[PDB]
Amino acid sequence: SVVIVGKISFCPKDVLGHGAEGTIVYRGMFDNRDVAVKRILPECFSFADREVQLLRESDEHPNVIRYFCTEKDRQFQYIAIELCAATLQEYVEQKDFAHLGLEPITLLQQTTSGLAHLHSLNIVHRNLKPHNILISMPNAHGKIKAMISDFGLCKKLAVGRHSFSRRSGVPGTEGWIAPEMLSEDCKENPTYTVDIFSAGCVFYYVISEGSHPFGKSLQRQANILLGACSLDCLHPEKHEDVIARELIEKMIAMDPQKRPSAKHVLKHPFFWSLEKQLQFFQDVSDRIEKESLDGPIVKQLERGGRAVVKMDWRENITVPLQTDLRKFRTYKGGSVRDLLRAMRNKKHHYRELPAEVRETLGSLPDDFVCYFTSRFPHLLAHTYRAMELCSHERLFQPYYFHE
Ligand SMILES: O=S(=O)(Cc1ccccc1)Nc1c(F)cc(Oc2ncccc2-c2ccnc(N[C@@H]3CNC[C@@H](F)C3)n2)c(F)c1F
Repeated sequence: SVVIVGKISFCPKDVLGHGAEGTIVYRGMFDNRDVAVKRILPECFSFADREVQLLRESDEHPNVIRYFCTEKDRQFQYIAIELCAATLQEYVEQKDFAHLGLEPITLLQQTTSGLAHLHSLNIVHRNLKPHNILISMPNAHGKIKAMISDFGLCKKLAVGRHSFSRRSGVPGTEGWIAPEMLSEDCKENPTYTVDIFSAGCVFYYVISEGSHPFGKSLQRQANILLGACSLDCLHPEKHEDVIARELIEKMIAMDPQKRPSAKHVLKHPFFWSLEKQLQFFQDVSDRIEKESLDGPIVKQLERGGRAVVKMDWRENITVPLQTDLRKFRTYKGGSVRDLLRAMRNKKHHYRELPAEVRETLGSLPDDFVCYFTSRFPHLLAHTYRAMELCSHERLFQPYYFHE
């Protein structure tokens, strides 16, 4: 019943899954650890050593599946990796999100961290999808993490090239392949941003709890060539969906040059805590406090500002807050900058507002910054884009990725 091949033992009755072409995965043991064990044809009929070596160079990162050993003795080779709780697919399909909190977001973050590690090593993955993202068993503190796996299509690029030929292997998995991998008329070679495209689809798949930007399975790939995507799950007037839409629409752009790099994605407010959101608002208002209203920065900030502040943002805050501004008023209700100014001031003087004002805002910082983003769902997304003019400044390094 149990099979043994060196330090690797496994029972063939416990099949965890498949890969393709006689690829099979069993539950097993190596050393004294719980592993999953993928069985692959020998190197004669696999040509998998180059890609196992890439797994070797990458697996140090916590969000790249840890790889333990391979053994060759039999007809086959056996690759032992860390035994995991679920694929991301199973997680999205089988698990009640009501009770999970920010956990799905952090799995997206951890996946992006792992992908940024790969790209930093000049490795492109080329086959990212929920089935390929593993979820760890709980650690001693009951925490879990996502890990990139499945290196069968990974390529290391030479140091002078930032692209590879698209005729250079299987395109990937239907439904998750960047359009430049398949499109007929395409004068530009694929790059790292095929992973960002696939990642963008995974993001929506998670936060939509199982839907896909380009439709149901049978039209996905076709809609990808046509660029007919849809993010229906993202309400256009909820702060969190607004922020998520703004990132995902960039990750899945038809133009690969418009897609954010993984390090940019890691910086996006999609991943910011409330505390970090409020701190961004404060740093912005400090930055522009003595900027000319005619200057580039403020001008950029105010374009389209009326929709963001809802014409008169003073008629869109609770009354106890309205009366606290009038004490020393003079606030323009159409100015984004003056909305941020008010926020900065009430934050800075928070330990002094009247009780009813402190209670209408909520606790500093979590409830406080939600008082505003919930009332002006476009404010942060608007401010993030406008303030890219200062992304090169030491002040704004926590918020943007720059060289
Ligand atoms: O990175 S590789 O491609 C390195 C490589 C590079 C080039 C050529 C070949 C290999 N190897 C590589 C890989 F992708 C995936 C592997 O495993 C799997 N495959 C398919 C489906 C699931 C798993 C798996 C893995 C770990 N835990 C669990 N737990 C279960 C999850 N769901 C419910 C419960 F069943 C518990 N399921 C695997 F074992 C590998 F070795």
